[PDB]
Amino acid sequence: ALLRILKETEFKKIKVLGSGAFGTVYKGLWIPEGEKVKIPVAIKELREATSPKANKEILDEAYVMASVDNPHVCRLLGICLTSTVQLIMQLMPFGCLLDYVREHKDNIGSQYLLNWCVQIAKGMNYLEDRRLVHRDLAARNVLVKTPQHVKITDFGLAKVPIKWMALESILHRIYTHQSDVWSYGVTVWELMTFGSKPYDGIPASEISSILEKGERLPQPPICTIDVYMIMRKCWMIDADSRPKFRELIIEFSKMARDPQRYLVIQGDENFYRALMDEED
Ligand SMILES: */C=C\C(=O)N1CC[C@@H](Oc2nc(Nc3ccc(N4CCC(N5CCN(C)CC5)CC4)cc3)c(C(N)=O)nc2CC)C1
Ligand SMILES: CN1CCC(c2ccc(-c3ccc4c(c3)C(=O)N([C@@H](C(=O)Nc3nccs3)c3cc(F)ccc3O)C4)cc2)CC1
Repeated sequence: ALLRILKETEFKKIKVLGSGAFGTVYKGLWIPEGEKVKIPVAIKELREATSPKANKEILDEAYVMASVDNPHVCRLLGICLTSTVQLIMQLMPFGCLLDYVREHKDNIGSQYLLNWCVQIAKGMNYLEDRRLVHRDLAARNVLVKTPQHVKITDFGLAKVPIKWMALESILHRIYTHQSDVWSYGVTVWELMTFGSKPYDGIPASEISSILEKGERLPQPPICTIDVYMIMRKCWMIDADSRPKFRELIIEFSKMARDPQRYLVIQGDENFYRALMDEED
């Protein structure tokens, strides 16, 4: 009952937020039949052709992605299956952290960057308890609800991010909770470099070759060595040598209580009912 099957006549698409090869994402509003409320939602219309055989496969995975309950993980709210499947989730008025961190390059402090690292690790730690592998962790897949509250989305999507995958994922298609730790390190690198592109100048056809010869992402200018060594431990060849999500929460939470020691940032020195693009 956590996944609600909506009728096509009870939600509206207003504006597209972006498109691609897996579907178009819209901004919209949801009014359940009877209830007298408006709910801002995001609607992702797929390109997958529906059918009694395919509809059963889509629905069964949509029930597990509606059963997550963590402050830093996004929950799937509803599905509409007609001649085209439409997925409905809550609208995150601030967008994704890649675009956010890139647009506020010159005004993000050490407290926000480290707190984002703790919040993302908590959401990935909960997914581990629920035995769900994300498989595509990146700064583009972290949504911002408020500047002090982020949530991870689009998990369990293997129903290609070569530069975010662990080495065992590139070579043998192995996706585990420890390969997610690798993707977490790259995501942290994105935040600490204010949205830079990883391995800039290297083709994706060479990423597997370049990692085994000993290459890693460089040390971000604002990070001390203590922050960088955590990120590098996420990129070890031996999967069981990478840190756990439990340990990452603890170590990054210790650094958040004295943020200026661990991040050198230029000019570094309740939230109830807040929006940004829910208007214009
Ligand atoms: C990270 C971006 C990205 O990859 N994509 C692909 C499609 C979209 O994916 C979404 N989007 C949303 N909702 C959403 C997207 C974008 C925004 N805006 C905010 C405002 C805009 N400006 C920033 C500041 N300037 C000054 C004025 C406004 C930047 C982008 C807002 C909401 C959602 C959702 N609500 O769940 N999900 C996805 C797919 C997971 C963008
Ligand atoms: C070719 N033949 C066709 C059918 C088979 C198939 C099986 C399952 C799916 C399926 C099911 C469910 C989802 C997804 C995909 C998915 O992409 N989903 C996201 C999500 O919707 N995001 C959003 N953005 C903005 C608005 S909705 C998502 C949202 C969320 F809130 C939490 C987690 C999550 O993964 C959910 C598709 C096709 C494959 C073989």
